[PDB]
Amino acid sequence: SLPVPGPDALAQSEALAASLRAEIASAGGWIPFSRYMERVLYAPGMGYYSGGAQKFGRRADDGSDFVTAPELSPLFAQTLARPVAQALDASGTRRVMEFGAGTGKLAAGLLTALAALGVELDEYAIVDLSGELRARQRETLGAQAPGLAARVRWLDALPERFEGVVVGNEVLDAMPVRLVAKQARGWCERGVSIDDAGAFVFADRPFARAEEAARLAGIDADEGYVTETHDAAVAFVRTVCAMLARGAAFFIDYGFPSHEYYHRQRAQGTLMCHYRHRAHGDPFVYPGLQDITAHVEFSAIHEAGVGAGADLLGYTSQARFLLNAGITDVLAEIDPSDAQHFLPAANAVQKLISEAEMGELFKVIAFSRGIDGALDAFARGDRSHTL
Ligand SMILES: Nc1ncnc2c1ncn2[C@@H]1O[C@H](CSCC[C@H](N)C(=O)O)[C@@H](O)[C@H]1O
Repeated sequence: SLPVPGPDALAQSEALAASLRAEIASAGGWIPFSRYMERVLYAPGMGYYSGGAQKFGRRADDGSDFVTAPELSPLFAQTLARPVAQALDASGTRRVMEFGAGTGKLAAGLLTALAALGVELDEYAIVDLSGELRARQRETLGAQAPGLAARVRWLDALPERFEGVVVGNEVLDAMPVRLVAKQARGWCERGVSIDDAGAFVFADRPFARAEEAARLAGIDADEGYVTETHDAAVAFVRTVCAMLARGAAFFIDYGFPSHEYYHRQRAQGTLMCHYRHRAHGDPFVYPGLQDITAHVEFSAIHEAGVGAGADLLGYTSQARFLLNAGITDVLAEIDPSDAQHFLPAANAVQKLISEAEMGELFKVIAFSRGIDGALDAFARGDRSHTL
């Protein structure tokens, strides 16, 4: 069912795989799933995300693996600019920092939409783990925001403090997770080993310490339940919120609060892989050539940000956030008689806000420091009390 990679791509994946087999052997034959993801997704040079921009796009026939809101439509960035601007104003700051900037479309769109709102930034900082997307980002910015691109900086390291607005779209979902599985007796960790034939397989091990099972005790799990823990995303949000001195941080991503994430019925968890616009469950397929994600558990994200000293600014579905922020007014700026522009825009809005598409599954959580009031983008249907 999955497309076969070309022979040159298979050679890269094979080299990654062979090194990882050797690593698992040297480790004693078992590694946590988080280390497996760390390698296949983020190995320097060889990881899926240590690579260029082809993976981002709209359709299989452009060579991409998955679509994201910035790739889908400029109306996403144009809408997001409204709460970003309000947060800059409320906090008295003048910089934006984006993590995981992809092709640069979100940055170019935010810059041009912020300018149209009368907001000039001192800096738009792009934070990626390595530098392989810098050339495509520069190209996008030159093509789509030519008179504003000069304000962009690609950081090699985070500042100790930051005053401004942080953005990350589909960044939290991409972070390594550990897998846990319910036994007859308590819970264990599901990791990765290598079978007799040299294939990657799941394999279970006990936890080293009892705190580890006790944090899962509240899950109403039957034997066989398997789900994900999200320490990496928690650590990242703490880093962001400890760095933030004044301003806000917005994370847009698919997921749920804890009571929904770890619901009795969600017994297979949320782990999914994306390859050439096919979603499937096998993270051992073509290592380095496909993504592996889990949904975001927003209660733990909330606790992470607030625990590092930030305030919760809001939490709601992407539909409510974008509607509150003015996406319907953004669409109304386009003349309905201009069919070439209007129909694709209306279609993308539908995808961004419909519960059958992105609108309910995707959520937006925000943190702040030095913001006393509420953002308009959270003024209706905020779900903070459910976290
Ligand atoms: N700790 C971290 N800091 C910066 N980027 C990270 C990160 N962890 C993961 N990422 C990056 O986040 C990206 C997720 S893919 C989504 C890309 C883009 N925001 C879009 O919507 O189109 C990847 O490029 C991955 O390398």
